[PDB]
Amino acid sequence: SAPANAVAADNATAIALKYNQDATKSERVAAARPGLPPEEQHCADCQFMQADAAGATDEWKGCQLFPGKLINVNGWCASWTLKAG
Ligand code: SF4
Repeated sequence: SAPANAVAADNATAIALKYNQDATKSERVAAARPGLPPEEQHCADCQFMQADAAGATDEWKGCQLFPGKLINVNGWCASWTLKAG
């Protein structure tokens, strides 16, 4: 079951960010962002990802651009940025 504080596909911010719970279904390939091949981009290795957010699970983390909510560790958004930190 997905947390109640999970980002909905129909969420304004989600639509603006072009975020999708399942990265294999995102347009990450067409976006082609620097860092690594799109085929390998997902929330899991994103700079903005935070296993800080409360209620975070193994499949669900917090996201700096999504305060108060949780994203799918296997999701993706047009804002992806290779994790260094
Ligand atoms: S910015 Fe990163 S962690 Fe947040 S939703 Fe987009 S890809 Fe996932």
